[PDB]
Amino acid sequence: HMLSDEQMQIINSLVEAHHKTYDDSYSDFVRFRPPVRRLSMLPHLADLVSYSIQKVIGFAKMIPGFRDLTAEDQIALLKSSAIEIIMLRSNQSFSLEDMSWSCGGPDFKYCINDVTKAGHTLELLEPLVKFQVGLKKLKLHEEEHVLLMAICLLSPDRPGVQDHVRIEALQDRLCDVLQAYIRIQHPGGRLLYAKMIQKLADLRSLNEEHSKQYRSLSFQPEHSMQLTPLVLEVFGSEV
Amino acid sequence: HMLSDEQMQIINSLVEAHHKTYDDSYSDFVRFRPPVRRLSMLPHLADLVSYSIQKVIGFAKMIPGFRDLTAEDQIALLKSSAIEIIMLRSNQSFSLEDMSWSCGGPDFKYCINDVTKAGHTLELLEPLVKFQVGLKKLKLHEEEHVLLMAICLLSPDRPGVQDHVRIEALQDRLCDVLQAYIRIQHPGGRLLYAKMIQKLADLRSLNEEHSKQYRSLSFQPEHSMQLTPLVLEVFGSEV
Amino acid sequence: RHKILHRLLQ
Amino acid sequence: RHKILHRLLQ
Ligand SMILES: [C][C]([C][C][C][C+2]1234B567B89%10B%11%12%13B85%14B%1158B%12%11%15B%139%12B%1061B%12%112[C+]5%153B%14874)[C]1[C][C][C]2/C(=[C]/[C]=C3/[C][C]([O])[C][C]([O])C3=[C])[C][C][C][C@]12[C]
Ligand SMILES: [C][C]([C][C][C][C+2]1234B567B89%10B%11%12%13B85%14B%1158B%12%11%15B%139%12B%1061B%12%112[C+]5%153B%14874)[C]1[C][C][C]2/C(=[C]/[C]=C3/[C][C]([O])[C][C]([O])C3=[C])[C][C][C][C@]12[C]
Repeated sequence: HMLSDEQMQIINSLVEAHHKTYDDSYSDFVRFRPPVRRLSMLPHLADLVSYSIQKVIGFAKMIPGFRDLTAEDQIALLKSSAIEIIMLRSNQSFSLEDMSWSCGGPDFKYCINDVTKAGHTLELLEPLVKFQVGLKKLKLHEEEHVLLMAICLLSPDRPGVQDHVRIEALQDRLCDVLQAYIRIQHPGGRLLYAKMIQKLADLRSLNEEHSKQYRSLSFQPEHSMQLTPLVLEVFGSEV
Repeated sequence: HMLSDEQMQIINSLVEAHHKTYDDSYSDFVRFRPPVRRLSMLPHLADLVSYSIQKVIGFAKMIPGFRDLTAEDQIALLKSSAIEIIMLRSNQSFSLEDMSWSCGGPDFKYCINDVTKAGHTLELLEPLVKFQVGLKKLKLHEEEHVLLMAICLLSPDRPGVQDHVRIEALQDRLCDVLQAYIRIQHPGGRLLYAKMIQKLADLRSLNEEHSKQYRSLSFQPEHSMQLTPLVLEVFGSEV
Repeated sequence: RHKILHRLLQ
Repeated sequence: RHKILHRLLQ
């Protein structure tokens, strides 16, 4: 058995969308407020996350069907999944060798301790790193990684979504494309689809914790003033 | 004739307030988004101006009597005079030799062309530089420069001020301190006080132009997203 | 409001 | 609102 031309088109469009929104040279990192290793890493991490939100918007806009949704559903999907898409996409810079995210030089090498310097606790950081390890160990094909981000983004079970039927139909088409890809293109991937669905569940707990910790930081005007307008709009509750 | 101990105290407090809020090493400049020489200088200039607003708040809080005003009057004074205080204080880095603002290396050397790269036009830039030249040529004593910033900040003729009587009384005390200082401490300064009052008038036209140009930039969400929360709050009209 | 989001979504 | 200003003015 094989995939249809429609399924092939979806994969090509998603891989193309990712290549357009993910820069392997990390050359834009020099434009952020520099990393400083109280809450010394906050300016750099805020600019890194703000930059990554723009990329996620860019990728989302190229997901087939996403642009056809109302502006409000697109916002609802983006607002609640952006941190999850960032966590998923960050896996491409994550290394099992040093348990850190390496984006070129040691300048842009992020460890747990650095994230602690933006105000985060081990309550988020330890499960984040365990998630990164587990996902890296899945050794996902670029096609799978890209399908997983798009599946995550198109979850109809998010607060504020209106056209739940349309979104769930878009996500299902993507899950079928994923199941068929693993089966046809991934040897030894018999248990893979299920493992990927579990990673999406893990992401909900990470999102939950991140939201709590962001709420705590953002409440203090001395730290909130260090954020960017886009971060305030996306992670903010003013929906 | 001489100054009273009260007048001496006011000058010492103002000079001390300025030394505490103005860093001659410009060492904090490396923490801003770097200068890029469309609208390439916007991130750096936004961070420079955001940093300078914090300094102006800091200086204002140490102006005798300012802290006794209501929070609302302090906001009204700060919101409409901050750009003028920035223009006045910038004169300390302005050089007649190169007609630019030199803050250490060529990294932090700002010319008219660089400000053009944050979206400004010659309508603001040419009168700004002419103001900088004229003010530098006044060869103000540190005591005079500091008195001029405090006089500017305590102008009761600003939109949104409530306790106009109190503010005008604070500013008058400062103008008397200034007039007496020039007379007693500045040789050849017979025409100086009047020249300084004219510079405050010049600042109103610069403020007027800056407000127009800021309104134009801030209306576009692609540039407004590059601003900092403090800049949006201070230069914004949401009073 | 979502001024930035709307604009980025074009 | 002036959340940042108020806080900076202490
Ligand atoms: C908890 C963190 C989230 C902080 C949100 C925050 B921090 B603070 B404040 B600051 B502002 B507010 B608070 B927290 B909340 C918002 B920022 C993590 C999440 C993914 C991590 C990461 C990703 C690396 C990359 C590199 C590369 O693969 C591209 C990819 O897209 C990507 C982002 C390394 C560092 C730490 C992270 C950003
Ligand atoms: C028109 C400009 C105002 C832009 C406001 C803007 B630009 B754009 B956007 B960007 B964001 B929004 B728009 B415009 B409006 C806000 B920024 C000028 C005003 C003073 C200039 C200056 C000062 C130098 C110093 C150095 C040193 O003496 C310390 C002193 O305090 C100081 C600031 C050199 C560069 C250009 C300036 C900042």
